[PDB]
Amino acid sequence: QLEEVKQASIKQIQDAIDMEKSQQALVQKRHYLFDVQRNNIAMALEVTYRERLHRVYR
Amino acid sequence: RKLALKTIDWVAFGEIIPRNQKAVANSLKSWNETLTSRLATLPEKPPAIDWAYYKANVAKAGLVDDFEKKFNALKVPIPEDKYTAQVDAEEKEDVKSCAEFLTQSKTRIQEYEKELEKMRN
Amino acid sequence: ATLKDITRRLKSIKNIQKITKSMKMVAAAKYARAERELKPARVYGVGSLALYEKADIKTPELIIGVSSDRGLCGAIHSSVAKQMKSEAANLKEVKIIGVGD
Amino acid sequence: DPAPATTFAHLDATTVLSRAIAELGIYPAVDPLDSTSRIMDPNIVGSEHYDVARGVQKILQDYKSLQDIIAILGMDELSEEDKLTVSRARKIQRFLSQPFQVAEVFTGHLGKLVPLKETIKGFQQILAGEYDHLPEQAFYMVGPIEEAVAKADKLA
Amino acid sequence: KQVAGTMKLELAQYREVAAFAQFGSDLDAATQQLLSRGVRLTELLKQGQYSPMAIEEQVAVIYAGVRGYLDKLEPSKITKFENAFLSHVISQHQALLGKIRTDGKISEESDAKLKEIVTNFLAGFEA
Amino acid sequence: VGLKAPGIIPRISVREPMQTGIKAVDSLVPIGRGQRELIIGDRQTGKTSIAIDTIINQKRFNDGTDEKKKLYCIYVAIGQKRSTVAQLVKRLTDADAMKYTIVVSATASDAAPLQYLAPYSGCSMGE
Repeated sequence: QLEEVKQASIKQIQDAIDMEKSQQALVQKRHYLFDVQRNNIAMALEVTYRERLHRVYR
Repeated sequence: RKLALKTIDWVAFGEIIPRNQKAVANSLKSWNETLTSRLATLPEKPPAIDWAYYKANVAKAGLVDDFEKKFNALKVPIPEDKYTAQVDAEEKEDVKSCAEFLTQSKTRIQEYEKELEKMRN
Repeated sequence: ATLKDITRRLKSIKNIQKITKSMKMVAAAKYARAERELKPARVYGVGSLALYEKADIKTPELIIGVSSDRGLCGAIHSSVAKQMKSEAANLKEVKIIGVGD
Repeated sequence: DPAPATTFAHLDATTVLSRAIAELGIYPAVDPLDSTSRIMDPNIVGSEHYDVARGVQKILQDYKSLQDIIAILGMDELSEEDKLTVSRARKIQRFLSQPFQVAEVFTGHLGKLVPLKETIKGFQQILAGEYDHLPEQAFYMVGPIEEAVAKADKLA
Repeated sequence: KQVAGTMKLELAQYREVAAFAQFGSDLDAATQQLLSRGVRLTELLKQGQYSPMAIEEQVAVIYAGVRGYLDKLEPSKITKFENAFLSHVISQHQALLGKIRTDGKISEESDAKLKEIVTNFLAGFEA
Repeated sequence: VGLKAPGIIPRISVREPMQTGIKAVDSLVPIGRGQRELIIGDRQTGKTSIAIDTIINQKRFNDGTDEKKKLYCIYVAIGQKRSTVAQLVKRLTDADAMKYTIVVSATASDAAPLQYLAPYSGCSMGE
């Protein structure tokens, strides 16, 4: 009798945890990524204009 | 200058790489840091020449003054986008991420929790 | 003092330097080998213990040093020496065999 | 004796031409750890030299460190990486052997010259291990690192 | 003083165990640590030629090391870390740095802020 | 140039700090001002460098307001050839620390009394 009652209380929170954890991660991470992507581009644009003004002035 | 944090990002980035780009992101992280530190350093703009000293005291001023006019008239563009519908394939990837996983998973979890009731026993 | 004294010094040290090295590499060669050659042995001897392992036998009644025949190119002997006189306290019958001189 | 001591100031790049190297039959017979410059410093010239060299000098010396080890043990025991590095070090070494135009009488060769970038590049290649599947002794007496490579090929 | 007292000392000892301990010796954990750490500290004072600095950075990075934030890291990468760290804090925590300069004296909060900055930075330094 | 070193009473001890941007230095041989500190060292070990970064460091201070700490630097260069100096000076130029700097230069060549004199000179100027 006693085995199955514990077995299942284990399995159920296990599958609850992983599914809610998998959801929770993606939102903020991809929010994460979204921004790095706009960064990665943006960077170089600033650099490059700024650099142009030095380069010609020399 | 050019970049920013959005969400939580340079740390929160690197660890987490959607399989459909997963491998790329590991390499991309380190590239980004290179750009980051570089840009922050550069000068942003030089001085802009003291003409008064040079025009008066470089007395080939026919040459100097003509070159002056060409320089003062000289107009300048900006660099070029190439890679920023990634920015927009973002909102698409953001659907995939929430609703495409959000929804199906929320219905799954629905079942796991309802089954939790009986297995208290 | 003087350079004399110094060289007198130097002389030997240099000699030493060499000597030590002669003795060193030679030793190392022997050693190298000794180790090398030790592989089947390692197993084998490890083997030796096979069941002494799986049950040691007790003697309320065989101390036996094993060292080489020379030392002081280390305090090698001194270790066993230690460990054997230390032994000898503990023991029964103390009749000892010294492999190694 | 003060004079050279002073001289050191007056020395700025230093040449000890070296018997060892010579002994290795290597003409060039120079020792690297002496072919130095007080201005040879990384911040003060550059680490491209200094580090590519440090890697090299490392490698050779490190190899020297192994050379004593190997001197006892043979090659076998080492890590393969070491074996590689030895070979490389050695290629590099060999790559330093450079024929002489001015001593076809000695060399029986024309000499060579090596354009620095190409030289270095060369070492990047060996360093990169790129040629370490090639005759090491093809690095012997050549000009461009390419010619060492070339020299390897005709063989294998 | 707050970082240095310890450090100078640590280096002394470190040096001492550089000097007696392990190089082909013993392997007592204490001393081995001192060495690891020490070794770290060594790099940390190791300064490029053409590299003068602001004091606060210095106390900062030093602090980091003092407080053992890098034993868990291998020596070369400290350097990397530092640069990066430095530019980071310069950027954001110029605030904090500013302050640290201002009071001339690291403060517990700051320590935490710093700590965090570093730990996290460090965390970033790895991941 | 021959002005005496003033007395005790015409002097006062240090409480001043001075910085070099060299972590190690400011920390470990933390130096104030007045202080005689022997730099002893060898063939461009940065031997010379060391002074340079220090000077450079003071730039911020010379860019700062630590006037009370404003460090006028005098590098009396004895025996360093014109070239050596050339490099050095140039570096300083670039750093334009030179604005707060005398470089008294008695190069390698010099008539010895000049070389001799030069420090006393530098000294006077600094006094």
